[PDB]
Amino acid sequence: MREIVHIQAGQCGNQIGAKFWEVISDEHGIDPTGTYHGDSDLQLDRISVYYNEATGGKYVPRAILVDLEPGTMDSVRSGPFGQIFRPDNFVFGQSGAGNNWAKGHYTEGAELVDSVLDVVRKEAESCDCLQGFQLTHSLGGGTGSGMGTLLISKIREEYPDRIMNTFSVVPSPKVSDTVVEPYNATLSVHQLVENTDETYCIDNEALYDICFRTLKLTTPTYGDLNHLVSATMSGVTTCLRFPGQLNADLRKLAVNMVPFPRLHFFMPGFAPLTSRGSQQYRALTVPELTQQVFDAKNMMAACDPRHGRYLTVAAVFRGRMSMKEVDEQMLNVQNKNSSYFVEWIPNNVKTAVCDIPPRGLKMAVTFIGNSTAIQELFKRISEQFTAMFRRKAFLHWYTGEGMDEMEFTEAESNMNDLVSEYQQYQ
Amino acid sequence: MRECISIHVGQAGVQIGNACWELYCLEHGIQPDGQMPDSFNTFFSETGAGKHVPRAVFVDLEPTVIDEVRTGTYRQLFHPEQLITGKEDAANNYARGHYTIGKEIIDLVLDRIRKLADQCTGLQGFLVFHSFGGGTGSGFTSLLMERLSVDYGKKSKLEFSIYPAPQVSTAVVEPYNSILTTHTTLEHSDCAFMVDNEAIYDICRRNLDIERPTYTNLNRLISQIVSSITASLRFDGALNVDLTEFQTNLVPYPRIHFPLATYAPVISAEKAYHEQLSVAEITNACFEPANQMVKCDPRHGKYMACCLLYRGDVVPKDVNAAIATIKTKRSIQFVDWCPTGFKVGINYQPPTVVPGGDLAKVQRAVCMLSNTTAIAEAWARLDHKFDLMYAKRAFVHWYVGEGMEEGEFSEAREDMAALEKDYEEVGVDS
Ligand SMILES: CC(=O)O[C@H]1C(=O)[C@@]2(C)[C@H]([C@H](OC(=O)c3ccccc3)[C@]3(O)C[C@H](OC(=O)[C@H](O)[C@@H](NC(=O)c4ccccc4)c4ccccc4)C(C)=C1C3(C)C)[C@]1(OC(C)=O)CO[C@@H]1C[C@@H]2O
Ligand SMILES: Nc1nc2c(ncn2[C@@H]2O[C@H](COP(=O)(O)CP(=O)(O)OP(=O)(O)O)[C@@H](O)[C@H]2O)c(=O)[nH]1
Ligand SMILES: Nc1nc2c(ncn2[C@@H]2O[C@H](COP(=O)(O)OP(=O)(O)OP(=O)(O)O)[C@@H](O)[C@H]2O)c(=O)[nH]1
Ligand SMILES: [Mg+2]
Ligand SMILES: [Mg+2]
Repeated sequence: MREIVHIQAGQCGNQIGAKFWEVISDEHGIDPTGTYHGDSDLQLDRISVYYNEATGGKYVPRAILVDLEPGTMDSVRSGPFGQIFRPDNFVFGQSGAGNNWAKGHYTEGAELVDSVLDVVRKEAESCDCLQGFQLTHSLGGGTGSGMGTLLISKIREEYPDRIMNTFSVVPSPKVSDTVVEPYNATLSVHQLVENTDETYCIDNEALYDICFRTLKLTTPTYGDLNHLVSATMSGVTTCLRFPGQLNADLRKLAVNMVPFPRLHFFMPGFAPLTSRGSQQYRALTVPELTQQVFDAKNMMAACDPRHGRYLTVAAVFRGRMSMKEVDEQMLNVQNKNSSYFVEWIPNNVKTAVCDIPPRGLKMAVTFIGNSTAIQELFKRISEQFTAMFRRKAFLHWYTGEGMDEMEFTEAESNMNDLVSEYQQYQ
Repeated sequence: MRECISIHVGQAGVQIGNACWELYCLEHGIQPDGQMPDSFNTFFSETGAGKHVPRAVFVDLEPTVIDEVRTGTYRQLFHPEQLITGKEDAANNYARGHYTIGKEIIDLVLDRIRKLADQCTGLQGFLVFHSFGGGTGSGFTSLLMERLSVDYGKKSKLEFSIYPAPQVSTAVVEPYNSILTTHTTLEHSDCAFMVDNEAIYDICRRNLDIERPTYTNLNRLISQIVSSITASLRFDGALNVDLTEFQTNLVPYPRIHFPLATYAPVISAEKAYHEQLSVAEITNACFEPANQMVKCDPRHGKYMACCLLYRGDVVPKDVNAAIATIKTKRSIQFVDWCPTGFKVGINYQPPTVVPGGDLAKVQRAVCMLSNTTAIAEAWARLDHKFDLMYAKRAFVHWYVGEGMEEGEFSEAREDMAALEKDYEEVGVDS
């Protein structure tokens, strides 16, 4: 039944997911224990994609919850929806990655990697025929990158023919919260290119501007910065869980939007995004939503869509609509803004319509556009990398865990070649 | 897990720790007997029932001050295996405290540590408190950190040394204690501190506004600096900075490991009602020259990497807004090739202060620990004070018969000479 198994590697990944499993449950009527209390039967027709029915009339999350420290686990258990998780899944050490890449990739997680890898093989057999690997992590610390890159290259050994979904928050120049953020990127460039099929790129920078301005809100906490990413990841997986007129599931999106073996970095998008005040001053319809979708200030990756082209956008509509109204709005924008799209690919839009909206609206959407403006986000990290390596600064925390000079020379050429492909085909 | 040990070598180290353990028993709800009428596994170990003992091995070579602990209110938390007592001290001599007298009793402290070290499984690090002007904490520790480093491999070690001022200094041969302790500063401790006696006396009368600053108020302020590194082990938070996470952000090079602390809000008892002590202010308070624990100005020396460690009612949105303003500043300048120099942790607890203390009950706090380039000019104040006493060969005759020789004195000068020279090398851009 096209199942999806879920890994969360790192504190941000363990907190994006802890609300992602909160938002995905009230779609399906899951109580805080694990039983069904929903209303529509269309929930239970495909409930078995994120769930295993355990006996007694209960359900469990197919989720494998990875840290190297017990501190984040305690927040997971004692927080919202802790009890629903299966207590065999919490595979975690006691040491700590220390915000080192090589400690989560050569030293500490490297002797816990198999004890992760056999809770997923148990979850690989509660399913009829799986397809989904949701990995939620960072590019900021140790458990996000080094524990979240060795782990993908092990799942590729078992499954050379599934689809991989990273959800990778990126480092920004404005909000730079640690000191070695440029070292937790270029090392993880090397194996999120050639071993993942899609890679959503979310930033901490642009995700505050949505909270101050578009939502008109004064206190952006992380439980709101996550709670936007939760409602994007609750949107791409809608065709696996609900019927719709023009349906498009996870491979069907990923075959239309990815024209090349490497250019598969996406940015999300979500509409409506209104305050508690500007509710009554808005009238929900397809031109209401589609114009907000294509805004320059509704891209969570902190880049300007005006500074580049899109190659292949796609929108995933939800709610009872009419097709021509959705067809003509997508017809409108390729006519209106034909300079901002690629000239050698016709019909850039792949519509997807689901008959079920998010809970308690009239409609909603989810935007994903494989733009060219991603070429700027890596230059904001490639030049932060360029200074710190040129002095060979901070090199003694990495040579002391097994790394080498050679691992830093080749990794720049990998991030060199990536921006060398958006620009060559823009 | 996550446990670490305290060693209080010297009269400086004990009386600092005499309030550092006053503070922690206050924090966790622990009466001085050991009773707690969760968190405390960083410094404690619960034994039996209703008893908590610390990781407190107090080492001394003279029985005066330790007997005060054994008759003070904190005699019951500690148990009489712990308190190593000597007979007759170094008395501000090196080669007594290292080569001669401490050779007797240092076997008694190591086999007291390992009956306390192999009881915890979550060994984090060491907190060796001493000075650079004692005779106990001067060169006896230079023997002791060449014992635990042989035993414990590459574990983290943190020394918190009191450092001599140019003007206010209360001994004579203090330009001889500091040059010889450098060989166990670059080699047997990976996060080595400097705190001045001068620079805190300016704070007790201008920020706290008290006319008589003595040692029991010079030191209660250092207890709050130690209590903020360990808010991330002992407590949770939105962002947490573990004590091995701390050093990888902070320390940029294999030998430069000299941060300097500071703290805010250091304000008076009745100046609180009017000051609007906000997140944009107390972050801005960490860059005034009148909030330095070391007598040096933050302006003539450029920063390299600070590590903001907050505590209290702080959300992370405005820490970005407070650090946005400080990056727009032009006099607060960084070395250019470290384009981000910011690391932020947050505790959820309120920072607390001692009843009968001198500080004000606030609801936010910040403890910056910056690595910078200005503090190498807090060494030329003391290389000069050494430069003339050996020039006339003064005070040599107390060391020759006690073990110390001449040829190391010319040799331990390059131990400091290259060390000032290397901040000149990595402070300049290109
Ligand atoms: C009276 C009314 O219509 O209220 C709306 C509303 O005012 C607005 C402003 C909502 C509101 O959303 C937020 O303010 C919000 C806060 C944190 C993070 C993101 C959003 C709403 O809270 C959110 C809520 O969303 C849902 O009910 C969806 O099913 C949504 N659910 C959750 O995110 C969720 C929240 C808590 C607990 C469990 C689930 C969802 C979206 C996608 C996939 C699955 C679920 C809605 C429509 C409303 C309120 C209540 C005010 C908006 O968001 C959503 C997700 O719909 C923000 O912009 C939209 C437009 C809505 O009109
Ligand atoms: N949007 C969100 N960003 C977050 C959240 N938690 C942390 N972060 C951001 O992620 C970065 C910190 O990453 P982490 O705590 O995930 C590092 P991790 O725990 O994976 O490994 P360690 O190095 O072992 O700590 C930094 O940019 C934070 O500001 C969250 O809930 N939402
Ligand atoms: N901040 C602070 N400094 C102190 C304190 N007690 C002593 N000092 C300083 O420490 C230095 C003197 O060293 P002591 O610690 O007394 O000497 P010692 O380590 O006991 O060595 P000997 O007595 O010579 O064996 C001087 O610079 C004093 O100002 C204290 O409680 N607080
Ligand atoms: Mg972590
Ligand atoms: Mg003494």
